[PDB]
Amino acid sequence: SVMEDTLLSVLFENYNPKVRPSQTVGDKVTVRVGLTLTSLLILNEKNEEMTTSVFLNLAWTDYRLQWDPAAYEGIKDLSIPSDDVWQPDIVLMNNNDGSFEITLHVNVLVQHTGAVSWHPSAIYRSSCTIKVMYFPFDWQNCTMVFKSYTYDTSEVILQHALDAMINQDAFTENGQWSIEHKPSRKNWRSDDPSYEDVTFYLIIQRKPLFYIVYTIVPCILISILAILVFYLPPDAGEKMSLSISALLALTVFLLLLADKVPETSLSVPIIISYLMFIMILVAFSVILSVVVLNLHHRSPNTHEAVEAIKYIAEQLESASEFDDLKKDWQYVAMVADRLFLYIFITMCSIGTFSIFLDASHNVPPDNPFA
Amino acid sequence: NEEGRLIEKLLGDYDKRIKPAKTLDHVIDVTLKLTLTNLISLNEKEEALTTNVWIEIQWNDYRLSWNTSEYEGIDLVRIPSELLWLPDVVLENNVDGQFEVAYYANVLVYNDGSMYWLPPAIYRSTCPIAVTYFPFDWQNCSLVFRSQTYNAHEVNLQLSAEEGIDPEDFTENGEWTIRHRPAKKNYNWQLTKDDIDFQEIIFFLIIQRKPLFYIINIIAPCVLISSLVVLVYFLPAQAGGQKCTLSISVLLAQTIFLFLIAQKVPETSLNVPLIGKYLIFVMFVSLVIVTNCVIVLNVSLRTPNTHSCVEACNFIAKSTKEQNDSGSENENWVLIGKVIDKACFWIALLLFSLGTLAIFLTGHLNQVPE
Amino acid sequence: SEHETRLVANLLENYNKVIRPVEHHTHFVDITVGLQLIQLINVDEVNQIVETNVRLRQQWIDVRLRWNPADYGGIKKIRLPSDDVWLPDLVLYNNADGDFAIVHMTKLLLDYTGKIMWTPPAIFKSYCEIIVTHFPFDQQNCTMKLGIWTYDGTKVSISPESDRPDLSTFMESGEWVMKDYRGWKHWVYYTCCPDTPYLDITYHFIMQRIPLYFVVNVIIPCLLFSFLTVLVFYLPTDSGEKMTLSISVLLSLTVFLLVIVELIPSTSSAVPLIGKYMLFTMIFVISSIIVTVVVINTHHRSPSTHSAIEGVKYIAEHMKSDEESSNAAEEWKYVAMVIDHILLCVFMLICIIGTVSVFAGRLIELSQEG
Amino acid sequence: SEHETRLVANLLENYNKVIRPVEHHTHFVDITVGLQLIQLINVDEVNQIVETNVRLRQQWIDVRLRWNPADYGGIKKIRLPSDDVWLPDLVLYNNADGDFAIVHMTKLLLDYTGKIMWTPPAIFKSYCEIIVTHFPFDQQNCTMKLGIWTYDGTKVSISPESDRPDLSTFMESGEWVMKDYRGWKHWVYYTCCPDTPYLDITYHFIMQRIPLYFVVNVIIPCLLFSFLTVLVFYLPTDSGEKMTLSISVLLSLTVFLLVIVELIPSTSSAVPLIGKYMLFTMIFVISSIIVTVVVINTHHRSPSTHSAIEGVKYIAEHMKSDEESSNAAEEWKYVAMVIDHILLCVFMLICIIGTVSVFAGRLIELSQEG
Amino acid sequence: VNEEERLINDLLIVNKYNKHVRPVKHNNEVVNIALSLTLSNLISLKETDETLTTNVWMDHAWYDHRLTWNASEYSDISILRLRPELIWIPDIVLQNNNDGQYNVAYFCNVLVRPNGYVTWLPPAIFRSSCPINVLYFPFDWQNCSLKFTALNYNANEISMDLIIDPEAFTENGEWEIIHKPAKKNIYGDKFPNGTNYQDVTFYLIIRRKPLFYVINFITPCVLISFLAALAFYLPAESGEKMSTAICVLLAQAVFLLLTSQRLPETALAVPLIGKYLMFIMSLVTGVVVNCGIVLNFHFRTPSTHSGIDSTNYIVKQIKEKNAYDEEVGNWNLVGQTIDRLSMFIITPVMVLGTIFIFVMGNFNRPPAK
Repeated sequence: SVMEDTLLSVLFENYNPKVRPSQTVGDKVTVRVGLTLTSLLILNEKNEEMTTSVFLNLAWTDYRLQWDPAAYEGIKDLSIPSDDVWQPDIVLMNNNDGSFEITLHVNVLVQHTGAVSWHPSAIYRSSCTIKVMYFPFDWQNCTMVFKSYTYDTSEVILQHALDAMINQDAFTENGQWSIEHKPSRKNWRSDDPSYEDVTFYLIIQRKPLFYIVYTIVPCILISILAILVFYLPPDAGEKMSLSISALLALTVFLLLLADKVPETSLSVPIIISYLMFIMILVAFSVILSVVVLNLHHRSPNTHEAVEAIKYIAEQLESASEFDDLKKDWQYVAMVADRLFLYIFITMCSIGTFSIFLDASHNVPPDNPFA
Repeated sequence: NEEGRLIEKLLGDYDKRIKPAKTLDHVIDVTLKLTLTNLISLNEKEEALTTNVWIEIQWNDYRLSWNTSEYEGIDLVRIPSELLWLPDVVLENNVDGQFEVAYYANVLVYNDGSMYWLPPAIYRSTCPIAVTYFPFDWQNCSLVFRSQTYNAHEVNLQLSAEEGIDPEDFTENGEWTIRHRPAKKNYNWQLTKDDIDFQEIIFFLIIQRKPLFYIINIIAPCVLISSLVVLVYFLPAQAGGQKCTLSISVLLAQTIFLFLIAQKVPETSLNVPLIGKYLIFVMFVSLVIVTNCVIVLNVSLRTPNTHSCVEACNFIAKSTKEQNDSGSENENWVLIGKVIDKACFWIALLLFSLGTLAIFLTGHLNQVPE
Repeated sequence: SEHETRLVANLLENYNKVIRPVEHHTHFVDITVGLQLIQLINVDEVNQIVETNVRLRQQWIDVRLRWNPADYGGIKKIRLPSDDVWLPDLVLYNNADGDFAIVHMTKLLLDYTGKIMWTPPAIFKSYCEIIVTHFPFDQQNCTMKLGIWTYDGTKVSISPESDRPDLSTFMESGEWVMKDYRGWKHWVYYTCCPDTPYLDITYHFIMQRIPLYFVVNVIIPCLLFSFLTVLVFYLPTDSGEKMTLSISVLLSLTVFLLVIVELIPSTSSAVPLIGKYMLFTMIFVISSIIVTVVVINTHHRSPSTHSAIEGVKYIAEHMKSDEESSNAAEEWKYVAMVIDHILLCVFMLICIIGTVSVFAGRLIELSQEG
Repeated sequence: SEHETRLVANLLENYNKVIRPVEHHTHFVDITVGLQLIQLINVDEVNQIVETNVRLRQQWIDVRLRWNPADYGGIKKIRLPSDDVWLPDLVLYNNADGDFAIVHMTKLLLDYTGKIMWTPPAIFKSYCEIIVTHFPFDQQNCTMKLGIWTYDGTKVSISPESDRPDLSTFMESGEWVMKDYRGWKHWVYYTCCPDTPYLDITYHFIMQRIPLYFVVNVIIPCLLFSFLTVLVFYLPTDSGEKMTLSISVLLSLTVFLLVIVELIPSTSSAVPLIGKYMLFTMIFVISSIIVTVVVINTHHRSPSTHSAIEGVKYIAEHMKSDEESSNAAEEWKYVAMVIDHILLCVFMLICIIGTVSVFAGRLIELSQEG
Repeated sequence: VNEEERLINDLLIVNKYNKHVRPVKHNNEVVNIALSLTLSNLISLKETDETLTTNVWMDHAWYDHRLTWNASEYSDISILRLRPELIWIPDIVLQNNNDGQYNVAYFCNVLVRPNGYVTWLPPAIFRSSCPINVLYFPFDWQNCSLKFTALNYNANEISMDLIIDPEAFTENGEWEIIHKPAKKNIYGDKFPNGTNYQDVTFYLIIRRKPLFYVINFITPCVLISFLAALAFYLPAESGEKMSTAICVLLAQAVFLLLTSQRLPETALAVPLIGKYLMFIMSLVTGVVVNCGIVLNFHFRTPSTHSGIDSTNYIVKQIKEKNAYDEEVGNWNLVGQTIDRLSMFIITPVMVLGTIFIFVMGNFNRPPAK
């Protein structure tokens, strides 16, 4: 009773819905912003698009809602729909690639002397620079800048919790990636009067090892038929034609591979590294098989009286066997041996190279997890 | 000039949902017209389209002719949507999607009570293009639209030219073309047996298409293909013995290519419309290509195999010579190529005929509807 | 005039729309519902989705709408805005995949008595069985039940009105054809609860599907592939000298149909059918494989066809006689006789299992055709 | 205090939001537009659609917003939210594919005098020419008009604000690159009506396309194929032993060219490149075609290649000699003298066609690069 | 009329009743709220990303003490309707599966009992991120956990107490529903200094995998394998089909490669385990290897891969001489090795082929354990 109807009344009589919990132009209302992440569902590492979900915990004080006996001293804590406070119509300078879901228009926790607690989980369409640099083992970092899209920091100050909180705090276990750390730094670019956005850093690490495995098999298994086509010459010289069949076959195979590679990066591309040199490794088996094909080509051919008849017989046979013996002199196997071992150098050299680069790529550019 | 009082006077009596109908037995005079401006999606196989239509809306309601303070002030007024009779438009046969930006827009109230309004609308519809619209003779797109709310005994729509156009702003990036747009103003009585006519707006659109890009992708390959098979056909007379199988390699290659085509453009017609006439010449000129093609191997299949002590022994050896000769003789009576050579000219003129039958007829199915 | 203001004002005050015209503890609210289907713009047999239009003919009564010379007297039948009506949350039980569209903001039929109807040109997306047994020749009847959503019998009741076919306005551009369409009513009380539950209209769509496009191309490559198989068998007789050639065409053949089955899975899972069907193709074609298995295995089935001066004349003709009986050996294996049994052995067996394929295929359509 | 409540309330009461600050019958409401694309998110040259960042600077004056010491004296310039404001129905003429995003419920600033700015952070959906002339090396100028949508130069007028580049915030992630962009003002009066119509801002986007990755993959299998066809020339003249062997390649390679066709037309369909680009491939690719067919038909062009005891000796020797003849005949068939001709015949052809292909390539690259 | 006008004026739902005020008899323990979960349908499953779109009947109950009516409300009709804005509605949040706001399970018609007890239960088309993990593929196919409850209120403003999942499991799913337990609870946490919001915890333990991919996929293996199997039987019956035998490698090779290509495609659409994916590609490689083996083994060997008297002696010389050549080749033939090859092909196929379904079983036995 104690002026309850009265209080109750006066409050709703004088209280202003559309007003800011501050008095004039000054230090403003110090709103607390801090989100406990739920998990993340889709990383479009290719366009640098980020759809995650977290809690929008906001909290500041409404010294305009401090109650009295019944709602203050009666029930120190009571729930009341928002819709009555300035809400950070927050957009993300890079990210905020789309609207809020479970972000605004939801109830809030209002304390006795005016404290306000609003904890809503939400899904948000963002876009961070995971750029086409989300695959190097050295990976990269990003700028996630949150802030309102009609308000300018003049009638409120934004403030954070931790900066180490981490993003693996609610990292998706469903992620083909992994994370090292999440930096959180408060910002106010001076290119705009409006103090604004906060930059949040993603020192992301995404190592999904699954198909590069059977990709290796081509390179090496194709090599099987490759070393084979380079081995088949002094193995079965008649490989002559069958050889060409091999490369038709070998080339179509690698071209189909050419088919799956562009359409697969089509959703998760970054630096060429792997492709850069396998591209070379490609060109390598490609041309090596084709010049060996020219190795194959280079051969212009390969690619008394009684006794007289006898004598005429003696000369017939012998005469042309030298001729076909000439073909021997012409297609001997010197080259095959020499370049099948130049094949030895080439393929085992260029092989242990990307082997190496790849080797160097996973270990060397790994520690910049920062 | 009573400016305030007048506004306040009518608004007193101002009636929303009531039509400016003098009385109830002669309806109101409603004017409408549409200027196409965007034909956004042509999915003819399903007979649907999306267009930005200028919904020219006009009618009469002197319920607000004004005085010196509003009529005379300016013979022109722009008053909000929700403030006068509004035709909830839709295309009987087409509009399959509620109008977008076609309503809730500023209307126009001159001074005598003339009302003009014209919102732009992107919406979905379903015109003809029913197993036809892909010819050279075109199916006239007939869209009739009217208010879907009341029926002509209270409402009456007007129109204008039924002779003059859809190509007024027909899109230049369309894979088609328009040649005429007729439009009639009419009463309501359909196949379904509905009475009390609510007048509507008929939209004829007989348009052309077929600006083939795929044509010569189809025309040069087939000639290359025909020649390839005619290679198969004449190449044998030129080709060595190791060519029978040579020819085969081509059949394999020839149809690998073939059904791959059969898979390529069939896809084409499913994502877009469809029609069988042009379809008939291809697959059957194609099946004949295949026919005489396998016929060829069955042709390079046909034939049986082409697919004193001194003298006693001189006697018998002179026999292996004549003996084997009888054998090589076999080859003779078997491979005297009357059928093959002639098979070249067989397919040749047959080629000319299949071609003439087809391109001559393609000449016709472009020339009757020309 | 005629109690002008007194009549419309009184009507608004003591009139309510949230309420339903409940009349004592009995038959519920007499709801009359029906399907008036005149267009089926889009449907997918695969996902069993249907976006069609059916004017929701509703019919029921509310005495409160009865009037005297001051509303009935005004103009017999008057049409009131739907708002005043308690609109049921009707919905497609195992369907309802989409909102009904165009029902809101519409006209309502009122009578001097009270009779009322409102047929809304409702268009919506549906969801009913088609399963893999949707498109056979023997059809399936999509069970479509419709009735009040969240209201139980104790408050509202609906009932059929008339029988009307599904083909009354069925899509002539459909990839299917109808046979019959029946709709009977019922009330469903459940063993769960002792209560008397909602009423509903159950439609059953009986119609056979499948255009013949997929059909023409399944069997063409089959007969054509049976031509090369037929060649497969005939060649060793007319050109066994190309057994290897045969090999090439099996790599050809095999890849082609292995690729044919690729199409199947895409198309089949892209357009639904009862698996029992592909079973036909399965063994029939594994039959060409099982048979080429044996036949070319059998084709390659054979070991390798897959004075003193008087003296040497004798060492010599000896040289020749040894080899001659030897060449007789390789021909001793390619007897050119079993080759004719294999094509005839299988020609009959393919003419028979083909006729077997032909059998259930035609038997099933001597069932469908019906 | 200072007429505190009397201040604030008075203002609310006599002020109609919807009223447009019309000042006598003249100047119309002078309102200026000023678009600053902060950045672009994504574009589809094929479908000519772009999602862009726009801060719309909208200016106008409402002499009704001027104040004295009780509004301006309170705090010079202040923040008043939109709502109360008459928002010009801004619209991109031949564009406009989407609603302005974040135009709604934002705020504006009122000066001690009245002048107001409305500059809400937009990003929206656009629609500009690209025509099949945008992907050129010679680009096309995206014609984009902006201006007042439903109001005339007599009711209102949209004017420009300044010059600024489009590459000022052009997307570095675009598959295209900018040349320049300018925008000048205009007033559109139509010969239709004798009246003075709306004003407009016309954008001109001059940018040239094609990211370079594409460049490398495609021209290299061409010089690739060039060498195989190059080998197609040298392989035969230096070794006619694997003519059929190359039969293989001809199959493997045009099919390679065939499958490259699926890939790049979808590119073609993925990105609109001026068709005259297509002819490059046309004759180029097709000469691979005409050359083969002749080269390989010619490759193919060759008939079959692609005392008494003493007398015994002479009847026998005579046998060896005329077959001696015969051998030379078929070799008199496949000569190595003109295969050399075709080698330089066409290699000059290829260096001609090639250098001719390089011609227009180089030529308009002499125009584009500028 | 029995005080009806007056009484609903007494309740005035919106005006007299505090709809923005939840009748929890003021600050105390809580309003006894109860949630009931019944899945009406499961339309889509995404095993790979642990996401599910499913329909639920959001059966809700709580007593509205200000809702109790009198004669012309209560007894006039011991049951009546009242919209959401005129009925207190729990703010049920799908705790770990509402990362996709609830549809038409929102502000819907509710059921008004006579003595305040109210009943609101409409349909929920929802999306969830259920505990798939890369362990939702072994045969147990995990247990999908979900919690439902009134999000906003705590343990002194709300108490929610507590149906099979296969009750409306979708029959067009590529999986199988084995069980679905239901038990409510309440729980505070470390950072919170008080207990609150009670919830409906419903675990769904399911299983899935086709008996169809097995069909057309192993099918080609025994068919293909017989080719490679015959491959070694065929080197005997006629190894002379050198080039043509070579053709088949190209051909059995291109077949092999894209077969594996279709594999990841469906793979990405499905998070496949490492255990199974290897047996597939391991064994096709087994043939791939032996195709390469086929290569060499098929082309592996170096070669197999007195005057008148004077003259004819010349020939007997040329005779014998190239007879040495002729034979230098059969030296290479290596034919008494033939059977052992295809015998030691049989043995291994048996070894590995068995090793797989041997392993098939050694893991087929323990789950059935």
